[PDB]
This record gives sequence, C-alpha cells and structure tokens, in this order.
Amino acid sequence: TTDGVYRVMTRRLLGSTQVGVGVMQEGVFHTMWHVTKGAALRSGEGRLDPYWGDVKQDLVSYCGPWKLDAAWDGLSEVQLLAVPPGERAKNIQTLPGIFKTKDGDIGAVALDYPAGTSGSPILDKCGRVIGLYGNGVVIKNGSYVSAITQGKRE
Amino acid sequence: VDMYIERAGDITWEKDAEVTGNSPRLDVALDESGDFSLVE
Ligand SMILES: N=C(N)N[C@@H]1CCCCNC(=O)[C@H](CCCCN)NC(=O)[C@H](Cc2c[nH]c3ccccc23)NC(=O)Cc2cccc(c2)CNC(=O)CNC1=O
Repeated sequence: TTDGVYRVMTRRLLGSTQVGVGVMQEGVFHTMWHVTKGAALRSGEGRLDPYWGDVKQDLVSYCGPWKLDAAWDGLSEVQLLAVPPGERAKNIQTLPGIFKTKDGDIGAVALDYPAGTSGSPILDKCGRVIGLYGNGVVIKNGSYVSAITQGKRE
Repeated sequence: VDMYIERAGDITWEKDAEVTGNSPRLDVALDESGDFSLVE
C-alpha cells in the first residue's frame, strides 16, 4: 500500500498486459472504473478489495473511500504523469481545455496515449493529484481529449 | 484472471517539463454509463 503510481496488470496463460494505472494515497488505491470493473487487485502477497465506485464518474477506490480532493484551479498548466504500457513514467505539461457540460465545466487534456494508460494521474504544480486520465472524447480529426476526472472526498 | 498492481514511480511534478497539446473548448454531454460525447 506504499504511496505512488502503479500499473494495473492482468496475467493470463503466458505474460502480462497493462490495462491501466492508479494512485496509492493514504492507504487507498484510486483508478478508473473501466480499468478494473471492481475486480480485486493483488498487491505483492496481499489483496485489495473495492470500497467505493461510480460508473457515471468512471472511478473506483480500494481499501477505503476516495482520498484525492485537489482541484484544477481553472487557470494553470498541469502535468499528466503518464504511465504507458511498456514505457517508464513520464511527465507531460499542458494547459487544459474545457469540457463544457450542462452540469458545469471540467478541465480536459488534449493528450493521447494507449488505452492501458487509463488511470494515470494529472498533477498541479504542488504535485497534488487533481484527477485521473482516461475518460474522454475523440474529436473530428481523430485526436483524443481526456477529462480531468476527480472524485469527491466525503 | 489475475489482476495485480506494480509500482511505477513517485508522484512528483517535473521542473522544466515538456509542454505540449492544445486547449480545446468542447461542448460535451455525459451519459449514465460514464461516456462523454460531443454535442452536435
Ligand atoms: N485517439 C484515440 N482513440 N485515443 C484513445 C485513447 C485512450 C486513452 C485511455 N482511455 C480509454 O481507453 C477510454 C476507455 C473507455 C471509457 C468509456 N467511459 N477510451 C476513451 O475515452 C475513448 C473515447 C470514447 C469513449 N466512448 C467512446 C465511444 C465511441 C468512440 C470513442 C469513445 N475511446 C476510444 O478512443 C475508443 C477508440 C475508438 C476508435 C479507435 C480506437 C479507439 C483505437 N485506439 C486505440 O486503440 C488507442 N487509443 C485510444 O483508445
């Protein structure tokens, strides 16, 4: 349960596949619902069980409630700490755009990575996780734009 | 189906990082299945 960013892997008959990424903070593992669908996660010799989740937000937490509460300030550049399959973690700085919805504006990053990068954290200048990468849209030219998806710390 | 996690790094901001990507302003809707779509 050590703090940090983690790959989410599946092993079948021979070899592993990276299906996503997540954040360990305050003893809770945070990822996007579509990465695990709530399946239990092996961590070393231990097992992490789903505690909370929401399909519409596309989020899930393990071991306890959602802990990430930093918010994009609507103004500043952010960094995607991308953890792509088969590649070392790397920071990519960007100025978010906006998903304008009937329920308010959501920051959104125009950065395109493999599906198994889902759950990679998006950071503010203090290194706080302001959301997770990977629930988004494909625009007319084929490019991808991800919401900065953040949960509520109850 | 063995699903498992493995550490990939520390969560820190990188000074003097590569800056890329545009800043699109998109009208979108979110359905109850958690899918965003562009509004026509
Ligand atoms: N240029 C690209 N297509 N880049 C994407 C980047 C993926 C980043 C991580 N996120 C995801 O995997 C989620 C899962 C699903 C979460 C659902 N709530 N995904 C997405 O949000 C997008 C957007 C989307 C949501 N709901 C949809 C319904 C219809 C069409 C698109 C979408 N989903 C896709 O982009 C799917 C897609 C469509 C066409 C071709 C490809 C992939 C081939 N690309 C890859 O095989 C790797 N790249 C890609 O897959």
